[PDB]
Amino acid sequence: VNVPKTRKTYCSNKCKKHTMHKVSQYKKGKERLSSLGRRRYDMKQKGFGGQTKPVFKKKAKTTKKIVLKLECTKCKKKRFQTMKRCKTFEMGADK
Amino acid sequence: AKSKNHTNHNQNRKAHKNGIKKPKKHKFMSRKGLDPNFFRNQKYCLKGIQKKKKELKLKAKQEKNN
Amino acid sequence: KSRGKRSGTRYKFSKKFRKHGECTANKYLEKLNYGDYVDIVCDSTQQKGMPFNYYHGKTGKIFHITKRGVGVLVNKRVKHRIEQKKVCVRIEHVRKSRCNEDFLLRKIKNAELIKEAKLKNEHINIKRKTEGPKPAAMIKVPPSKIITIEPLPFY
RNA sequence: GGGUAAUUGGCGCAGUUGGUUAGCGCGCGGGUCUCAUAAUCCCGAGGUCGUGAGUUCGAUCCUCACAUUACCCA
RNA sequence: GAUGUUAGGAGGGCAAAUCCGCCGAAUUUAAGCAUAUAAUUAAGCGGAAGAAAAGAAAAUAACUAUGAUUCC
RNA sequence: ACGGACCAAGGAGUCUAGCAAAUGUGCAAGUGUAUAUGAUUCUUUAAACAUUUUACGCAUAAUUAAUGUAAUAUGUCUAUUGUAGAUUUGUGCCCCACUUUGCAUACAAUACCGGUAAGCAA
RNA sequence: CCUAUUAGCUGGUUAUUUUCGAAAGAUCUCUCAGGAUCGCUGGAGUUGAUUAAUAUAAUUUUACCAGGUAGAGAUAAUGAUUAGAGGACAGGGCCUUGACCUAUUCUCAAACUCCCAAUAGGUAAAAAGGGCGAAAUAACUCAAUUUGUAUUUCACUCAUAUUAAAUAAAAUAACUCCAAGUGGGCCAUUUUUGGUAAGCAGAACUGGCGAUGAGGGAUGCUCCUAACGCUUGGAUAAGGUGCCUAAAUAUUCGCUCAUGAGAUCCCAUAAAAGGUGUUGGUUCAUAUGAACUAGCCCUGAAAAUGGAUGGCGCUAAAGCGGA
RNA sequence: AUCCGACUGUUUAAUUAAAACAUAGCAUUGUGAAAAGCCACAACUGGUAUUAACACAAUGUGAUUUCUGCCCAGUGCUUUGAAUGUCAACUUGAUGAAAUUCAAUCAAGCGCAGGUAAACGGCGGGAGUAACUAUGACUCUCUUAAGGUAGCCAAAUGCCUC
RNA sequence: AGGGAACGGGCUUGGCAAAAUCAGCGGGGAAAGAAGACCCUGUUGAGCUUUACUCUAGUCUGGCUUUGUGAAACGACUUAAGAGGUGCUACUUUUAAAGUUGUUUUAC
RNA sequence: GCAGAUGUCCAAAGACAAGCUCAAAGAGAACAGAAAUCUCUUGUAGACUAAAAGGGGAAAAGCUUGUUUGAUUUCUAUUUUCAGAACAAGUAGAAAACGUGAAAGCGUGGCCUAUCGAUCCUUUAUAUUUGCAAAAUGACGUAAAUUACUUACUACUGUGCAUAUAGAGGUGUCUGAAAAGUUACCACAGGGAUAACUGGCUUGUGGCUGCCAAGCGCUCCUAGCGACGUAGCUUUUUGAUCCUUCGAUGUCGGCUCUUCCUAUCAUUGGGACGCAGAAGUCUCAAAGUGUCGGAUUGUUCACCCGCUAAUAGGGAACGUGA
RNA sequence: GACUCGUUCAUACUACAGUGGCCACACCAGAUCCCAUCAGAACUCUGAAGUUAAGCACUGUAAGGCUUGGCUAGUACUGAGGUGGGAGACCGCUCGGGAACACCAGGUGAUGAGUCAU
RNA sequence: CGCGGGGUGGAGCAGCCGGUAGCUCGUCGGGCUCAUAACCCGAAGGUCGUCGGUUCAAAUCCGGCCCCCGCAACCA
RNA sequence: UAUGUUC
Repeated sequence: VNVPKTRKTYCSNKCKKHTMHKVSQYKKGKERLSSLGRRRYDMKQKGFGGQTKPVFKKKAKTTKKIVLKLECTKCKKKRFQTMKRCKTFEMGADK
Repeated sequence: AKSKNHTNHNQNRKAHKNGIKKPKKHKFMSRKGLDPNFFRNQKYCLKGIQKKKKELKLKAKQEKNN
Repeated sequence: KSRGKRSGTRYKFSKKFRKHGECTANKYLEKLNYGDYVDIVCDSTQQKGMPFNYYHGKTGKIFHITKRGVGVLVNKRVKHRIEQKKVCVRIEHVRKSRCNEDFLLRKIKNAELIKEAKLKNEHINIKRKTEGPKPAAMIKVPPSKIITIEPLPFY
């Protein structure tokens, strides 16, 4: 799967026209320790009792859905556009 | 153990015990997702008709009650 | 195990012998109005607006008309009750039903019969006849064609 | 997913702003009769892309590419 | 500090329904089970009274403000 | 296939909490006097009776995570609009078709309230 | 002692009559001995009907739809498949071998189709409606402020005195609420998949058994008649009438002799192959010789306790096929 | 005469008395001491120990005779390390207004480098080949950490197999 | 014998069938024992084992505290000058031994 | 049950438009051949359309070219499965902004039928929407006034965190637990819903009996056989099933004892022969009588030694363990 | 006689022939321009010298195909009943429904709106 | 039977990771030697077990067969 | 003080 770096597409925020958009791939980002779920999990894990939450260990699928981050060049607002799952994904490869 | 997988036996007489019920077939149907720009105009038509009828009736009532 | 949209439609959704190709241009000219009866016949050459397998050959009233589609109310049997279903199809897959054409012709004919019957104050039976037993007929036949029949032997 | 190291000649290998350099491999000649020993050219995207910088494989960066530990509430 | 059959005194054990400290499960439920629940429970140890314990704000509130504790 | 040698006596959907539906009863936009108090009631009586002119629960208003906001709208003590529809009114004290009114309810349409979109936005 | 721990599992679960009356499918489920949910059921209540009509209908008729199963075909296509016949690229010695082409020919398909039933299925058959007009409304539509569309209001009137086809103990309806049990099924006819087959395993339709007795099939959960308050008469169904056993040793016409005759669906086994047994037919040869044909009978036809058309027995049937 | 166990001894009280256990003999391992080895205990403290390597503790094998082959690749166990990667708490530093967020390093362990099989254990396959036939001393080749050595056998161990 | 839950004492059709008793016997009563110990199921256990999941005594190691009194060496921080490239200014090396801290060794 | 397929692939293989027509065959053209390129004729698709199969497709849905990003944001009515819940995958539309075309139009991914995922948690985007419980934090910002606790008016207000909405990180047992074995020491609740043994249906397999006649039999199908085929019987083998028994029907063999069957081994009486005699073989009526001693093995089975007249085959819950 | 836009989508198609043309379609003459390619072949543009040779129209063929009817045939198959027959495989009867291939014969079109020419 | 691996020169084995099939021994030829070995030089030999399918392209990828090998065939 | 078979 190959998609180009830029795309003329409708902008759904702050500028209601078709504009140029920079296209990149969205990345998950680290889970911060100060998130409420993480704090609750750490407090629960403290003490005796062992592992207190499930740990998933099945791992059926081998790919991930590809999420494009679209950044409008005129009104600097970003958007998410999910694509079908694929094994190989390149951004702006040769035609 | 091995179980009976499937059968449609007795299902028809179960269905016919309370009869095959028919849809109620009401006179009016909701126009919620049907033909916008047409049913909106129909709303305008009804409003105009109601306004004319109501103003004529109000005129008659006022002139008859003095 | 396999229950896709078009499962089991190998022959139902196939074009007839020497009847392939898109619909005629005259099909797009037919008039549809709200509440009139319509036949759902799937045309495999047009893939969008294709009705589900069950509704091919069914009849229903129009409840919605769009620019190239139509919504039709079809009764479908679901175990212990009939229930209404709103199927949305393109106009290629729908056709003006003749289920009531005899009714409309009867309506106009009976109207113009009753008009003159009341004009001449003659009382007329207007209902359909379901004709049964024939009267006695005093029929002539010359003896040149009263041929006698015998059961045939075996060969 | 974190940290570290590595992949530049066919093999192996270290080297970084005024730089591609080598032992083995290739080829013949040669050698004291045949093994064992010197010699020349052939062998390199300095893994990949981009970036900084009169003056870089070189400086930074990201992509996959391997080996160690260590991490697992999707 | 010791030592004293110096003088005068106290503690010890029983009993527990209510009461005050400690210690401390699992059965069970989750239709499995490990956090959780059972339960700050049962069992175990100690300590009081006709009641005990708590109690005269390092308290609430945010109001036009209340005013130790306990209980309904 | 399992239980039953015989007889007598005992022997198993109950009690409490909480919710709803159904039905009966009382009152009704209110309903229930909670705990508690008083009273020539004090065998019964541990029940009966009572409650100096915004306690509390549920209901009377919804919607939103939420700051919050909150139901025609002052032309009018008419009380949104249709199609059916009970009852009523007259004409052809008892048959029927036209009139009159239009309960409950059903199917829709309209407004208006809260939230979200969209447009505008001092 | 916590503790009467828990148990989707086994056992038990206490008066009468009356009325109504199931499911053993389906969806999800760490689900397959369970549960929730739908369906089937009861009770309660309202709205209706009570106006031989409307709603309504496991029914038909009329009109109009949709289908590719049975069948058919192999020369219509695809996929197979046996043979020759005729005729202008290859091989050898004008000849042969073939290939190829043409017209034929034998035979096939659940995953083939030019064609295509029967059965099954759908829609419609008028009054809250239709038809025909005028006037209003709209921000819709159109080239159209008067094109069209829709709505509204006025008109006229479209069988009803048999009812816009027939028939209908059709309102015993419709709807709402609460809730039980059930969610192991099995059998028969017909169709059908796997299997050598099975009282095997898995499906479809309807009817049953289950949940249900009664008469018959000697006997029998499912076959036939027929479903059930307590009685008196009558007459029958299925099936029987020699005795068991109520009723014919009835009548009438044929067939059959069995040294293992035969004798009521399910049903309680019988085949290929034979007979110069006898009874009818058919086609050939001058009342003769053949070849066939099909009724009953016979051979084929062997199993273990003693033995079963149910028993006795039955042959001028009490057997077989009729009337 | 064969098998097993060397023997004396012991055992599944109430279905197994044996070839099972023990045994002497043999071998291996840990430990130089109250900061040791092995073990007990909640703590305090203790057993061995009134002990001291000819000892105590932990294993395997199982008299004598004759022997006890190869493999440290794997898994264990174990030995050295400022060359060494990784890591926790802590600490230090940077930034911030602070919480925080970032970095940095002399632990053990693992990893790296060795040792160890009387530790757990493991210990190959195709072809061709000798004046009859047969077999294959011999040869070629694939391959392992090593390819089952000395012995022994249809054994209480061999299916085929009577 | 039949059919039946496919092996009856009972049912159907037959054979038959005549009181009470004594002693043996082991064909049958699918005889008795006894909620099959084999097998399967149960979201019922238990014993045992491991490189199952999650933990834990013990054990090894580090940090803080206990923890006092001295010395030396090294390191780091702070501070003044030199040198390199270098846009009144910014980074790197060295020189002092100047004040502060940490570590390693050693003494009581 | 049968033949398969899926967990993908595609900035084009998506969108629009235009032009063109494909597979194959025949004939012809230096190298040049069965195939290399070119020309003509025929060519209903016999090509191609990402993949399995089935539908669809010829001025196209195929090939080529041009321009593009509609593979976009938001919301309905709904279809499939179905409880008429969800996800998912679709259909018809509406509000924006676009692409393409001259335009009518077409485009909300792939010509259609498959290609996928809840709660909680995390993550990143959007917001003139909110909160962090007595308050403030842009900012004394803008206008007036004095030595102050002055007065009016400002959509835009600290870090961190939490919320709303939208995607994504995944549960393939795919309506979604974080999970290795062994018990021959075993326990309990049950199950004939379910195996191991009898019995029952079936008879592939085992055993037995027929029909035909190519051949064998020196010649001669049938004295005796009988291939290629084909019809049955039996329940003495083993299977198949799971109908009855799991609140228990004592599971091999032998010994002992009785009875039964006949598909007769011997004995009786017969028929045929490829029958001289002798011996034997095939066969009929016949179950009255009898069918043995031993070595090895737990055996059944088997195999030898030996006698015999013959040492036949079977059943009785694989007859028979109070 | 003809043309444009259609409808039906083979009675309309296919092959081989014959006939026909004044405006009519068309073949045809050219490439300056818009446009287009390797190629004015096509497409596009500008024309009117020539021709019915072709396209087109009409007709023909014991033509193929298509179509309609007959016949196959009350055959095949099939709904309902049967204490019907048969050992079974299968096959009748009663109340009903009813094909297909092949073969034979006829046919080879019809038509809406508008327009041109005479 | 359930699998889950392999068939390539005469032998044993690579490429077998789609396009250009390698090494050793073997065989042939010539040298060296009186001769034979060893040695030196230079060649040749693979139809990739078989039949289909995908692909521009298959010995390679996908199936179906023919052999080879290795496990499994347990509770009564 | 490389190795270097046989007839």
